[PDB]
Amino acid sequence: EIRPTIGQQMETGDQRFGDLVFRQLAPNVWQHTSYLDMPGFGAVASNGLIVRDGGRVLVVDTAWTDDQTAQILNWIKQEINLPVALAVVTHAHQDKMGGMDALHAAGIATYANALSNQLAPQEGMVAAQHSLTFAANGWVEPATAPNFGPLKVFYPGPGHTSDNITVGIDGTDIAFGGCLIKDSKAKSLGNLGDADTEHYAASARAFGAAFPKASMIVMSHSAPDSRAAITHTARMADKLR
Ligand SMILES: CCOC(=O)[C@]1(CS)N[C@H](C(=O)O)C(C)(C)S1
Ligand SMILES: [Zn+2]
Ligand SMILES: [Zn+2]
Repeated sequence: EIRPTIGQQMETGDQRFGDLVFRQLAPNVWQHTSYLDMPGFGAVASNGLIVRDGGRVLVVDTAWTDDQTAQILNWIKQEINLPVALAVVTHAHQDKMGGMDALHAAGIATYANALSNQLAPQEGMVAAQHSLTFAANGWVEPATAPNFGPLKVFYPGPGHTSDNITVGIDGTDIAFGGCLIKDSKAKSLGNLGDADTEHYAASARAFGAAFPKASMIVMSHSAPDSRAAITHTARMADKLR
């Protein structure tokens, strides 16, 4: 069993598939979890989402590597058996974009914040094929999110990184905060090296206000939590200013 140093442990209802873990959150929504070993530190988990929308599947975030991301696609083939229409990635760090080549090799259309695509080369990432842009209130410009179906993309402002984006799943109680939101038991906001400490708290609060009725908050490095994760994150970030 994989017992990560960062991220949730394995729980009943989880399915191991290769070195990845999959957990159903709702009839048409699953969380994907992949792991990276950090020397002297142990395993670090990263979570993303898989959404069944009619006759197609939509993915939020890659795994850490191409090989792990290919296994996401294999799991989808086995357990859902519908084509993957698109993937959205939520910022230009390895846990979210490290597997872009596996998606492109498979012919899957990929989307990221334009700024994420602009930063990807510097971050050692392969840029997505398409760029999302955002209104002043943070909501995606819909022409840049073609056929996103239930994925409702929101840019909350700079926080974890300047490019971080978030995704609500329409028709469910689920919203995905990515690496911006930490669970309510977190002791810190983690590594702040790329973070905007001035704007982080407001960005976290903006995420909460954008998806006011989501009751299950999914995040990159913790198990799903209640809305308290948002407020606790924002109050930790208040201390950075
Ligand atoms: C290059 C590996 O690092 C990463 O890709 C992340 C991106 S969020 N960095 C975080 C950090 O260093 O705190 C993390 C929680 C370990 S995962
Ligand atoms: Zn990150
Ligand atoms: Zn992360």
